[PDB]
Amino acid sequence: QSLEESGGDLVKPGASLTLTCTASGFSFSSGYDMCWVRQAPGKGLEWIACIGTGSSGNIYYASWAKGRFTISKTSSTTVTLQMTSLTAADTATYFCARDDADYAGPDYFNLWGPGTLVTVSS
Amino acid sequence: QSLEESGGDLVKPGASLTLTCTASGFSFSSGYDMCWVRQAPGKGLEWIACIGTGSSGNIYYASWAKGRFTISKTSSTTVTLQMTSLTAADTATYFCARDDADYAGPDYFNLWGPGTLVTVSS
Amino acid sequence: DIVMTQTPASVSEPVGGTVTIKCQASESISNWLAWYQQKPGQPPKLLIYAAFTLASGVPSRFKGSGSGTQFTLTINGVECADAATYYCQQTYSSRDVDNVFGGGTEVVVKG
Amino acid sequence: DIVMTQTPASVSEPVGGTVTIKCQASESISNWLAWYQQKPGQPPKLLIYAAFTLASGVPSRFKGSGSGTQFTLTINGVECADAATYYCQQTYSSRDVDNVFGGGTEVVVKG
Amino acid sequence: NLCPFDEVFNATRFASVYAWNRKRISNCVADYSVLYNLAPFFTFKCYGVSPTKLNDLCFTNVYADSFVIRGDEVRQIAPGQTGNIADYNYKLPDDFTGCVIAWNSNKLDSKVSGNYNYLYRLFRKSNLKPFERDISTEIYQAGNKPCNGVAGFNCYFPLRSYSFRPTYGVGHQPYRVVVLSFELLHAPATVCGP
Amino acid sequence: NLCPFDEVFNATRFASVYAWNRKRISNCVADYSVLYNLAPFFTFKCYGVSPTKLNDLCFTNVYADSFVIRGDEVRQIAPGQTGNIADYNYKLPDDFTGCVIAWNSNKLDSKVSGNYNYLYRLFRKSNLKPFERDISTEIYQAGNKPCNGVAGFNCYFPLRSYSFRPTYGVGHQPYRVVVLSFELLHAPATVCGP
Repeated sequence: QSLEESGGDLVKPGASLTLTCTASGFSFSSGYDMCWVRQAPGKGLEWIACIGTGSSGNIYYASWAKGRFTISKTSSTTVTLQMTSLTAADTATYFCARDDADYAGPDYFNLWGPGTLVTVSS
Repeated sequence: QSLEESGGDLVKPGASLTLTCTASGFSFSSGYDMCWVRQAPGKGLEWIACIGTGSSGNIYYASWAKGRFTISKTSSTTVTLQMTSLTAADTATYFCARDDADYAGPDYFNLWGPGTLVTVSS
Repeated sequence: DIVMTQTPASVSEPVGGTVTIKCQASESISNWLAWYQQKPGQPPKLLIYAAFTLASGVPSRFKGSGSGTQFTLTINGVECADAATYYCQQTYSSRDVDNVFGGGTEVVVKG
Repeated sequence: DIVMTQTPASVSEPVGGTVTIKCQASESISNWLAWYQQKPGQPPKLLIYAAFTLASGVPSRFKGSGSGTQFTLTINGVECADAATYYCQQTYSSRDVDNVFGGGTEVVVKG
Repeated sequence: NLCPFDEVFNATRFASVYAWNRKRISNCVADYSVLYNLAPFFTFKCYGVSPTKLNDLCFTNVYADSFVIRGDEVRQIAPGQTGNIADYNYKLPDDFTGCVIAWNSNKLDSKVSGNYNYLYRLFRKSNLKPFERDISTEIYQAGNKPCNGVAGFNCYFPLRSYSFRPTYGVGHQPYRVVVLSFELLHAPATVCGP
Repeated sequence: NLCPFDEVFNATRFASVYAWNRKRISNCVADYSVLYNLAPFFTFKCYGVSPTKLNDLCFTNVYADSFVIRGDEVRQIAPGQTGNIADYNYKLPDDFTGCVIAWNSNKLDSKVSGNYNYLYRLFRKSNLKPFERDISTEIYQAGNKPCNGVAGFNCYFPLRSYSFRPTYGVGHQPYRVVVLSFELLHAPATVCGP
């Protein structure tokens, strides 16, 4: 299975973007949880958000991204994440990881997407 | 395997008949219980008797046929039922069914024979 | 000793319905009961043994329910091929009993 | 809530040697933890889930140890194919946490 | 007017533990010496009255409850015990009076093919109060999504069948259990010994 | 200033039994009426104090230890008890004070693929002293030739994983357990009921 990423392009600071996570070979069933993480070009991994793919998605957020970001499931094989008010420190590679247990939170990430690069520059 | 029955024919009132149940594809082992039931042309099922094919047969009779009927095993694959003094109400289809547990009585009837027609008339 | 009665005598519903048949015993017979099905001109066929377990090769539409003195059989979907007669057998104590089988219930599927 | 740290920042040990990486949590996380490995320009790969169990297809050299608040991961022998960055994840309580992942440890195999 | 112990004890088929029978014994003389030939290997450990002096005593009202259980579960039929049978099938009051009898019945209730007619309740919302029978067959919801009559995962049928294995020890063999509940009330004595 | 019972009881994931969690409760009012919505089907059997009159009483210091065990092993959490969990995972002192609570959590800690994240210690040199934790993962030497880090024949890993099987009864289901230890010492009262 694959979780190829899209919607990654250069954006001027103080604008909005909307990345998409698309599955292949499976659909977002209630068994597994989804998450979005990011990695700066020179730093370590940072967790951004998680959404459940069940009857009642338990959407979570990191403290540093309490309200800036918005993650939502839009179809059976597409989950999108939207950011607003981007700054020069938001440039990074974003990965759409899939969880292995829906305990309302990001558990072990068994499968990862290739990730796409988002850069913020004027 | 089958239990085709024989000896079904018209008998004048106040006479006697001896029907025979013959097993096909197996012989009367001690693990199973045999039974005879009857059904009127337009009424429900009525149970007549049972004999166990073990070392000590637990012959059982219904109340309505306490002394009129008599069931006996005669060979390794043949069990006969004989009635005396058939009346006008004894016309029916007689089935030779096989049980599935030897609890000294008719348990669930897993296998049924095609049954034979016995009519009483002048 | 133990005598059962089966009700109703006859039932009728369109093809889409569910039928329920009741069989009640004079005394408690616990879990020993059997629901048989007889089509016209055929020997009866076992449907429900042990009052809950489906027989072998029986479609998963006949649900047995209840225990003690009241038992019910329910067909959740009839298909014009279930028009037959249904019987309940006590198989509990057959020492001095007039008839183990209950009365006959005739089912009519008016498709 | 739970803030985690990983040490050392960078290590360098010969090919036949052993390397050890420690990861410590502020509050007790019991057994919930996972060690991931990321090669340059690659998505991270799960190595040690549940803090002791090896993942599928991972060589039998990465051993995890410790529980509660302090954990260690050890490579008993490097072979120049294990130069990457290793991360520890709490996966215990993420209601309000800035980052589940710990800091990165860059491992250099001085073959 | 001897009490009807033989029909309760020498019955060919006993009830399943969940749907246990209940019989009333009244207006008769009860004898205990007979309960050696009808019940071999009996075990009359019991509560509320000394077994040795049961001969010279009168009982106001007697209830007999009979069923079939496993060999190792017979210890669960006792006041204050906790377990599967005690919680979901047959619960006895703490201040119980009357005597329990259990005897091995491998020769009577074991089949070569396998006994699949004796059932016991395995899932239940809450423990039974003393002396209460649950004959419901409603599907059990062990998860979060409603079962709606489907028997998939996290949706189990509450009743299971006894898989007797006589090849193993007596803990895997069918034991027939008969419980007598005595009492002493305002009514004059009607059931007495010989 | 309400005590943090919500955090302890309504935590999404509890600790493994061998590495049980520990929490301190102090300088707050403890309300026990909350322990019905958060913990269904609980069993509040406990030691050292009457559970009902806990409302009008003051406790010197309260410790809360939480973990997850099997259904059949819940009876091993009691002073003086002997077994696997009692010896090698969690020992309660004989003069124990405080109350234990256990509730079924099949709806929270059961996975279709299989729960392999909860571990328990199976081998050990000697029984745990009361209130002690052993997180060592040293390979266990069950023979004569030293293991030297090998896990081959006669050389076993001391920790195993709980294989919950909800198909069976509640005896094979994950039960969440929280043990509260009160006390009475020279320090003045700081935790009291409403």
